[PDB]
Parts: sequence; structure tokens; C-alpha cells
Amino acid sequence: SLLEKVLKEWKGHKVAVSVGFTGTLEDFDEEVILLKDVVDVIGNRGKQMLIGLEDINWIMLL
Amino acid sequence: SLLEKVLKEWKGHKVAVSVGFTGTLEDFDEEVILLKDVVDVIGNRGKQMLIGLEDINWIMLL
Amino acid sequence: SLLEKVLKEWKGHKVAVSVGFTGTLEDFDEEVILLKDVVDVIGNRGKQMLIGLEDINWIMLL
Amino acid sequence: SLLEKVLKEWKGHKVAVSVGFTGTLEDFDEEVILLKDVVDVIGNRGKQMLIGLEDINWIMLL
Amino acid sequence: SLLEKVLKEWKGHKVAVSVGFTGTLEDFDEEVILLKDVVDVIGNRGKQMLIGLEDINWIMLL
Amino acid sequence: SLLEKVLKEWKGHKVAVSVGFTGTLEDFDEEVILLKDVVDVIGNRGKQMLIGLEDINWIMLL
Amino acid sequence: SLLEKVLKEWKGHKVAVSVGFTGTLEDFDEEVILLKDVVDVIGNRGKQMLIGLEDINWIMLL
Amino acid sequence: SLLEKVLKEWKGHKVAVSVGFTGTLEDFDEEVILLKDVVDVIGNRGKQMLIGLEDINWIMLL
Amino acid sequence: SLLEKVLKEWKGHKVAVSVGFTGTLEDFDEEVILLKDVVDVIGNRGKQMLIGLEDINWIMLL
Amino acid sequence: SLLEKVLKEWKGHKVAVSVGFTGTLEDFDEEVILLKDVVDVIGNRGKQMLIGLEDINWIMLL
Amino acid sequence: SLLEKVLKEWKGHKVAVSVGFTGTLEDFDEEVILLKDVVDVIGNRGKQMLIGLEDINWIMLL
Amino acid sequence: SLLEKVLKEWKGHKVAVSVGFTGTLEDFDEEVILLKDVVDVIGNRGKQMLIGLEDINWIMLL
Amino acid sequence: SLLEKVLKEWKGHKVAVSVGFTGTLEDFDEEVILLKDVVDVIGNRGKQMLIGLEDINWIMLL
Amino acid sequence: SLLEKVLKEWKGHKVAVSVGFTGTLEDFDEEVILLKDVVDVIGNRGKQMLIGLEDINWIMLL
Amino acid sequence: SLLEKVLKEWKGHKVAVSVGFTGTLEDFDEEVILLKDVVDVIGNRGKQMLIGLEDINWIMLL
Amino acid sequence: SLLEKVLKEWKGHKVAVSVGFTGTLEDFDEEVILLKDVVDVIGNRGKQMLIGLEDINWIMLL
Repeated sequence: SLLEKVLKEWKGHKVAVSVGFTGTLEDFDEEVILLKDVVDVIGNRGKQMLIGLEDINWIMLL
Repeated sequence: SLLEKVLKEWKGHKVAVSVGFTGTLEDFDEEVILLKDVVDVIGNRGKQMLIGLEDINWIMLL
Repeated sequence: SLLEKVLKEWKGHKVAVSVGFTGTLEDFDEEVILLKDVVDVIGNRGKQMLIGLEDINWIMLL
Repeated sequence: SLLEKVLKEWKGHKVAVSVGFTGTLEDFDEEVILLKDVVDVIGNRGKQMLIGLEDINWIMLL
Repeated sequence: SLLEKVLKEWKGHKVAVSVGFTGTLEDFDEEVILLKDVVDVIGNRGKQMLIGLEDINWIMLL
Repeated sequence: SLLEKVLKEWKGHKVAVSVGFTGTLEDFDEEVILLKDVVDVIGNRGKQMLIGLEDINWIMLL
Repeated sequence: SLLEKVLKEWKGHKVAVSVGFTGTLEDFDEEVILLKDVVDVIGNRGKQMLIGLEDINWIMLL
Repeated sequence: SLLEKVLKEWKGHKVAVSVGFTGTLEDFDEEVILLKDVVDVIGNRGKQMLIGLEDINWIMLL
Repeated sequence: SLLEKVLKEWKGHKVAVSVGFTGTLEDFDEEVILLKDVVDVIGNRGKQMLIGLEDINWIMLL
Repeated sequence: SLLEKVLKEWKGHKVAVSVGFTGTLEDFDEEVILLKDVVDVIGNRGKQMLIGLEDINWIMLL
Repeated sequence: SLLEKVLKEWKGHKVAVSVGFTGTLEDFDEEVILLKDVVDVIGNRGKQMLIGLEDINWIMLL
Repeated sequence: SLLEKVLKEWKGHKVAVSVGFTGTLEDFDEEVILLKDVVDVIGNRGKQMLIGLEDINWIMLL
Repeated sequence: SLLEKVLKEWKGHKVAVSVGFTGTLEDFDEEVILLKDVVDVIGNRGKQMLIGLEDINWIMLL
Repeated sequence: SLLEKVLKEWKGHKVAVSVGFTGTLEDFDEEVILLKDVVDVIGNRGKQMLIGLEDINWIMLL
Repeated sequence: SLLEKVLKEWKGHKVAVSVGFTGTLEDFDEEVILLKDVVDVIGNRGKQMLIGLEDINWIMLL
Repeated sequence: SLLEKVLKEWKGHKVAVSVGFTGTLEDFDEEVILLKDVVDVIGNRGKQMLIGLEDINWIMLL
């Protein structure tokens, strides 16, 4: 998948995501992605974060 | 599933969840997750909470 | 099902439900839940209530 | 079917419905329910009313 | 079907319909209903009207 | 006042109103209008009705 | 005021109100109205109720 | 007023109005406009219509 | 299909349609319908118009 | 003010309020009201609560 | 007023406008502006158009 | 398909499309349509445009 | 002001505020309130916070 | 005014604006600002543009 | 696939997308498209961007 | 002015704003505030930013 290909490459890099938040992309598979070091514009938000691809509009590398 | 793997690791830890609240990820499976000691900002909300995964935006380990 | 198991456990007890109200979880199954003695922030609402699992956000035990 | 079982016992009695109205439950099956002598807060609403269960949030025995 | 049964009986009678209008129910099948003499509160609207059951919330006999 | 002048002549006659309902125009002044024998598409709506002109979009002689 | 005139006359009578509920109109002045015996379609709601004229769309006598 | 002048000019003529319909600009003033013989994409709507200038978006001459 | 039957009869006649405009039902099939001489209230809108049935609320013969 | 008069009488009694919660009307004046022992359906929400009148839809004595 | 100055210069030229359409800025004053040869994307919409400034987001010289 | 047939017919010609713009129907198939030389009420928008049939309301020929 | 008096009383203490967050009411006046050590259901949010009384729904003391 | 001061300085520079678009700020006064060379992400939009300060959320220098 | 065929030829060129952003089309397949050097009206938006075709309204060659 | 007093002390420090964005507080007065080196979650947003206090919900020292 172009999606597998790219997400492999993006693994390690800070990314922004639209669900309907930013942080480093720790891992992913066909149903979810997982983020480390998650921040909002005001501060840190959580060690990790799970998000399903179903509810994801776009992902963007920083 | 990265989902299974991660939730296993998160089991016991305080987590926040988005549907459309925070507590301890007591337990889970494919269809639902179960929170313990669910609080809101104002205070406690209730001894436990079931939540369907189909309506979960994102879960986040604090 | 974590859902069957926990619901078995909560039968008898007061619970809050968000659909899209609180009362005693009288009974349930794969499709619906039956509440008994239903209250609202203003007062009584009904001897009973049927609710489909499909349109429930979360059920919470008090 | 908890739903069937429960709907049997409510037949004859005044009930309330959230769809997306109150009146006596004439009949029901899998697809729809039929309400007799439907009423609004403001007054009557007409001899009968069909309602498909798909768009029903909850029903409630008064 | 309770729905077939009733709509047969309601055929001939003025009815109101919620799609997401009133007039006499001329005919129906599993996918549509057809109305004659359609009025709004301000006046007549159209000799006939087709409406699919998919987009119909409730039907009500007058 | 075109508004006064015109409302005089419509007094007695069935009218329609958009507020944010149809029935006979009993009376009016600067602040409100009074409608008699108010009607809905679905049926009657009650002996009378006050309506403040501020929230009225248009009125219409039928 | 046509509004004073009518509300005097309507005093005693059950009325419906649109704010943005029904019951008997116990009293009113230029800023508020007060209702006794307030009901919704499901049941009683409260001995009394205050409502400011600012947020009232229409009032209707039953 | 460019508004008075142009309205004087358009009296007699068909016009469309957006509030928040089309018909002949029968008359007008500082507060309202009176339309005569009012039509909708489906047909007639009313012998006449009153509309306040406050809630009109644009008036257009055809 | 009552739908097929009726649309056949309506073919040639001016019709109004709701999606989310009026003209002559030129032709149709299962997936779409085709309008000719499509006008709006303000005027003509265009020589023809295709419209998918899946997004049609109601069609109405004028 | 009927408002002053009534709120005086209601002072001490449990009341529900709409802004956009229930408790004891502890005290009030022109600009605000103060609730004591404010609960929601799920439980207690907080020792006290101020609320501006400008944003109050309706208050209701239970 | 920069507004007066600019609109003077724009008088005669094709302009687009946002309220909540494009044509020639025929004329204007404090309360309103007047467009000539108002077209939309699909075609012509009407000989002229008045528009109140209070409801204008932005005007733009093409 | 009435859709294939009519689209074959409209290839070459200017058309308006509502999604959820106007230009020449350059080409199309079962899934998408390709527009060439795309215009908006304010001006040009693009050398070309791809659009999925799924999210089109109506296509109209000018 | 019931508002001044009660705010004097609550200075020092944790409070929840709804605007359109919780923290210590550090200080206040006729126009605004200053919060210190601000928390959200997920965690810290800021050393401090300013908020205008105009856009506050309710302030509540915990 | 801090607002006069800054807008003087920003005159000449490309800016973005939120009304409820970007280009160079040609001039301004207490009621409006005027933009030259206005672009959207897709292309140019208009030689100039007027926008009233009333409907402007923020302005931002680039 | 008109979609495939057309996307090939646009590869390398700056494009615009409506999702629910502009930049060079790096690659694509059935499930997603990849945009390089993504840009906002206000400025850059980050090295790359994945977008799933499901939530794409239209794409547009500039 | 608590507002003035407090804004003085925050000048120089990174702050967050809800309007209807974060960056260093350059200056302020009654009508507006000026933010320097404005930032988004996704990245920079431009040298400076004016914001009128009217549409500001809260400001927050980080």
C-alpha cells in the first residue's frame, strides 16, 4: 500500500493528524496508529495516543 | 493488533478517552472497554464505565 | 463478551446511560437494555425504558 | 427477544418514544411499532402512528 | 408485515409524513409511498408526491 | 404605518406567519399580534396565539 | 398593551410556551410570566416555572 | 435614500426577496414591504405578504 | 415498482424535486432522473439536469 | 417585580435552572442567582454555583 | 470614509459581494448598495439588486 | 445507463456541478468526472478537476 | 452585588468555570476573573488565566 | 490606538484576515480595511477587497 | 481508470484538494494520495501529506 | 483594571488565546492585543497578530 510504504517511512517523525493533535508516530497498522509525546498548542497532552484510521481525515509530516 | 498490544500495556494506567472523562483502563476487548474510577474535571462521575469502540475517537494514556 | 460479563455484574444496580437519564439496570441482551424506575435531574420519568445498544454512547455504574 | 417479551407486556399501555410524541401501544414487530391515540404536549396528533424501530432512540412505559 | 397490514388499511385516508407535508395516501410498496392532494399549511402543493421509505421518520393517520 | 394600514385590512382573514402556523388575525399593535383559531398542517393548535413582531419574518394574507 | 390585555384574560387558562413546556398561567408582568402545574408530554415537571419574555417566541392558549 | 429612490422605481414590478419567494412590489416604507401575488418554485403562496426590512438580505428586480 | 409505474405516468409533466428546482421529467431509470427546462423561482437554470435517486428526498408532480 | 416576589418565596427550596443542573436557591439579586448543593443526574457537582440572569432561560421550582 | 472613496472608484466596475452573486456596482450610499446585471455562476439572476451594508461581509472589485 | 447515455451526450459542453463550480465536461466514467477549464462566480479556478460521482448532488447542462 | 460578595467569599478556593476548565480563583473585578493554577480533565493548562464576565455561563465552587 | 499604530506599520505588508483570504493591506480607517492583490490558496481572487472591522476576528501579518 | 489515467498526468504538478490545502502531487493509489510541499493560504504546512480518497470531494490541477 | 494590571505582568511571556493560536504578548490596550511570533500546533503562523478583546474568550499565561 502507498499507505503502508509511507507510514513506514514517517515512523520516527513528528506528525499532525486530523480526526473528524500532534506528536511522534511510534507505530501503526491497517486499523490504528499510535503516537508518542503528544502535544497541543498549550502544552503536552499524553505519553501516548491511539487513533483509528476510520476517523482520520489526513496525516501530515512535519 | 497494535490495539490489543497497547491496551494490554495500558491496562491499569489512567487513560483519557474521546467519544463524540478519564479513568483507569480496567479491562477491554474487541467491542468495548471498561474504565474504573471515572472522573471528570469537576469530580467523580461513577464507579465504572463501559464504552463501545465503534464510537471512540481516540484513547490516550496519560 | 466483556459486555455480557459486566452487564451480568451490573444487573440490579443503578446506572447512567447516554443515548445520542439514569435508572436501575433491570435487564438486557445483545440488542437492548431494560431500565426500571427512571429518573431525570428534575424527577421521575417512567416505570420502565427500552434502549438499543446501537445508539448508546456509554453506560456507567454509580 | 427481550425486546419482543417486553413489548408484549407494554401493549395496551400509554408509552413515550424518542424518534430522531406519546400514545398507547397498539402493536409492533421487528420493523415497526404502531401507536394509537397519539398525543402531543399541545394536544392530539391523530388516530394512529407508525414508527420504524431503526430511528427509535428509546421507548418508555409510563 | 405490520407495515404492509397498516398501510393497506390507511390507504384512502389523509396522512402526515416526516421525511428527515400532508395528503391522502394513494398507494405504497416496500420502497415508496405515493400521496394525492398534497397540502402544506399555506395551501395546496401538488397533484401527487413520491417519497421513499428510507428517508421517512414516521407516518401518521388523520 | 404601511404595517398598521395593511394589518387593519387583513383583520378577520386567515393569515400565515413565519416566526424564527396559520390562523385568523384577531388583533395587533406595535409589540404583538394575536391569532385566533390557530392551525397546524397536522390539525388544530389551540384557541389563540400571541406573537411578538420582533421574531416575525413575514406575515401573509391567504 | 394588546399583550397586557390578553395575558390578563389568559390568566387562569392552560397555555403552551416556546422559549427559543406547558402549564397554567399563574401570573405575569412586563419582564416575566409564571406558570403553575407544569407538564411535559411524559409527565409533570414542576410546581412552578419562571420564564422571561425576552426569550419567548410565542404563547398559545389551550 | 438610495433605498427609497430605487424602491419608488421598482413599485409595480416583480421582485425576488431573500429573508433570513418572489412577487410584485405592491408597496413599501421605512419599516416594511408589501408584496402582491406571491409565488414559490412550486406555485402560488398568497394574495399578499408583509416583510420587515430588518430581516431582508437582498431584494432583486427581475 | 410503484416508482417505475408512476414516473412513467409523470414523464413529460412538470415536476418539482427535493435533494438535500423544478422542470419537466424528461426521462429516468433506477440510478438517476433527467429534467428538462429546469427553472428556479428567479428564472431558468439550465437546459437539462441529471439527479441521482439515492439523494432524492421526494419528487412531486405539479 | 413578580420575579423578586417569586424568588423570595422560592428561596430555600430546591429549584432546577436552564442556561444555554439543580440545587437549592440559596440567594439572588438582579444580576445573578446563587445555588447551594448543586447536583446533576449522576451526582453532586459542587458546593455552590453563581449564575447570571441574562443567560437564564427558565427557572423552575420543583 | 475610505469606504466612500473606494466605492466611488469602483462605481461602474464589476464587483463580487458576500452577504451571509456578482454584478456592476451601479450605485450606493450609507445604508445600501445597488448592483446591475447581477449574474451567478449558472447565469443571470436579475436586472438589479439592492443590498444592505449591515449584512455585507466583504465587497470585492474583480 | 441513462447516466452513461446522457453523459456521452454532454461531453464537450459546459456544465454546472454541485458537490456536497462550472466547466466543460472533458470526460467521465463509472466512478468520476473530469472537468476542463473551471470557473467560479469570481473567475478561473483550474486547468482541470476530478470529481467522484458519489459526492455529486446534480449535474446540469447549460 | 451578590456577585462581589460571593466572589470575595470564594477567593482562595478552587472553582469550575464554563465559558461559552477549573482552577483557583486568584482574583477578580467587574469585568474579569483571574484564575491561578489551571487544570483540565487531562492535566495542567496554565500558570494563569484571564476571563471576562460577559462570556461566562456559570462559576461553581468545589 | 494600538490598532491605528499597528495598522499604519502593517500598511504595505501582506496580511491574512479572518472575517467570521489574504493580500496586501493598501489602507484602512476606524470602520474598514482595504486589500490589494487578494489571493486564496487556489489563485488570485480580486484586484481589491473591502472588509469592515465589525466582522473581523483577527488580522495577521506575514 | 479515468482516475488512474488522469492522476498519472497530474503527478509532479501543483494541485488543490477539498477534503471534508494545496501542494505537489507526489503519488497515489486506490486508497490514498500523497502530497509534497503542502501549503496553506497563510504559509507552509509541512513536508508531506497523506490523504485517503474516501474523504476527498475534488482534486484540481492548477 | 485587573485586566490592565495583569496584562502588564504577562507582557513578554508566551500566552494562549481563545478567539471565537499562541505566541508572545507584544502589547495591548482596551480595544486590542498584539501577539508576536504567533504559532500554531502545526507550525508558525506569521510575524504578528492583532486581536480585538471583544471576540476573546480567555487569555492564558503559559
